[PDB]
Amino acid sequence: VQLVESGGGLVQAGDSLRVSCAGSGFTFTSYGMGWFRQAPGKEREFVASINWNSNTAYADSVRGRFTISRDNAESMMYLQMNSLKPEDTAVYYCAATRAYSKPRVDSRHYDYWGQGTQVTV
Amino acid sequence: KTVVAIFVVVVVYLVTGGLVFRALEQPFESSQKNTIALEKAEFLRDHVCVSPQELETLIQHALDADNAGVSPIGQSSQQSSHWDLGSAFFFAGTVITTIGYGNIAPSTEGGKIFCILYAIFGIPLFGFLLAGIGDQLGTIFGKSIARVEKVFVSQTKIRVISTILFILAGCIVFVTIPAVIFKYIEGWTALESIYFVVVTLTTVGFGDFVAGGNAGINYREWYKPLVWFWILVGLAYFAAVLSMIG
Amino acid sequence: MKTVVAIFVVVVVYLVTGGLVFRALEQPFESSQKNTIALEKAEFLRDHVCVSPQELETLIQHALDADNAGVSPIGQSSQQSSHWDLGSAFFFAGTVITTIGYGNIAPSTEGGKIFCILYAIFGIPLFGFLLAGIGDQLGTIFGKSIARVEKVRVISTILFILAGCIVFVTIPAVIFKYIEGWTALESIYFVVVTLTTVGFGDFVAGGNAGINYREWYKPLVWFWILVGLAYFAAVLSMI
Ligand SMILES: [K+]
Ligand SMILES: [K+]
Ligand SMILES: [K+]
Ligand SMILES: [K+]
Repeated sequence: VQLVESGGGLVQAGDSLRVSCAGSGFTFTSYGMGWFRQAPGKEREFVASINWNSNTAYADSVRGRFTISRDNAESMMYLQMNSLKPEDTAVYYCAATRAYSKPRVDSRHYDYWGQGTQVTV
Repeated sequence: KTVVAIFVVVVVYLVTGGLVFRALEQPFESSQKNTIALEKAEFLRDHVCVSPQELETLIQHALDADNAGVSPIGQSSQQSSHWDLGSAFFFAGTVITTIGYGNIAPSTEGGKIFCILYAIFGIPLFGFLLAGIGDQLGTIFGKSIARVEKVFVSQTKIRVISTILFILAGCIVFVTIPAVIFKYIEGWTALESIYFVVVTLTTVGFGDFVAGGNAGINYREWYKPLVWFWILVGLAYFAAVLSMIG
Repeated sequence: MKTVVAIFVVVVVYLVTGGLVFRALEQPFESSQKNTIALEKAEFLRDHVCVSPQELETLIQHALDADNAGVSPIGQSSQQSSHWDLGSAFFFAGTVITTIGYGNIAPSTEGGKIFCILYAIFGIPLFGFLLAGIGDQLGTIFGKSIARVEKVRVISTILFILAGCIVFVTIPAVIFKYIEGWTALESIYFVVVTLTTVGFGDFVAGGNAGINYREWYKPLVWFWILVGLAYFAAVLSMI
């Protein structure tokens, strides 16, 4: 029922920062969750996604720099953002899908959503 | 000059179909080709202890197991069997119904010899059950629509509405409701669930989405044979409609 | 209502019996393959300390994601997207209307899945009209041949089925055995799996990406499927 993000900070260009998303009120292992972002003046964009286990999928703009992961034993999801560019400063929202088979990339498939966390580069 | 005309229509339908499928899948294939090449380069960059040849050997070894029927994802020891009583019943059902998913196919020479004789004698055996159900159900439907026709714009028109009603009920009981069940159990999207039911009930069976084992999670032994019973009653319901029409 | 139920019991018994035979034939191979891949993954992590066990699974899943889409993760290809070109998409369209569905190359996009549902719903009955039309014109030729024999019936019927097993089953299997490089069993297995519209996809005609195929080969195979599917339909109707 509820998604909570934590880790929004201010960072220099070309630096690394990791943000977290914790699920509560639902079976964490049965939901495939992912990350999204929205820079001022721009529409919502896809960032990263993961299935119930270890299958990840990224946007062409963040592959090789961003790393989505999950620790089902701790009911959490982490997004390690490396070499952050000034084009990555956006409100990062974490969302979840009842369809866990593959890492979903379309925002239409994600059912539950987070409040967002401001990462500024 | 009638079968040849149909042949031309079919060839045109394949050329037209080929043009549409090309435009729908060419950009995704190009993007996936670029993506996998980048993922392999980034894996070697992140893991300095792995040589580029050692990476290819691991990939080919995973594909060798995947093609044989064993998924290389997760703990294979903890995973269930694809040839136990429940899964081999669904494999047998997959052969006689001509669906042929091709996900868990025979690899042994003995398994290939028995599969030829199992399809040659099993496909007509299933056809006798499928026709028998359809003819018994067509009699029930014929009696129900004759009772409706006795009460009643056009005698032909009243039979078309009944035909539409049978298709609509079948599309809810055997198409809509099962797709909702697969969407939650397998974890597929709403589009993938309908796509699966259509591919299955039309005996196409691509194998890209399979009712059981489409994850490294432990599926119940009674779930997979129950899906074949849905296939049996679904294939048989539409056979009674076509027998009533003919 | 005690005749269709008897057939149902025979069919269920046939599936349980079939399941017992297939289990005994494939259980030792599956067990050996499960042990093999588990050992290869454990040895990869032992040889490569810098790789975590989760990072290994993600790489495998990523390679399988590309492999299932049609792109082989071994080495590197090029803009040669010969899996969705005019020639390969024509055979995929045939794969759908004939209900064979090899599934070696299938739609991944949402649009491709929406068009595939409407293509099968309107294409499978369209192909059925051609398949019945060929079979009825073919059945008339059969009737005229068997009436000529009767003028001079079960033996004649058996002879007409044995002729189909040579022209459409034996001869094509010999051609595939040399061209593709399959064993004698694999060739018969392919022809049986194809003509019975099962189409597993484990053996595909013109699917070996490493063979320089001649232009007259792939469309000739689809002509064989078309003329073979009508002759095989008469065998299954007789049985
Ligand atoms: K079929
Ligand atoms: K099939
Ligand atoms: K198939
Ligand atoms: K298949």
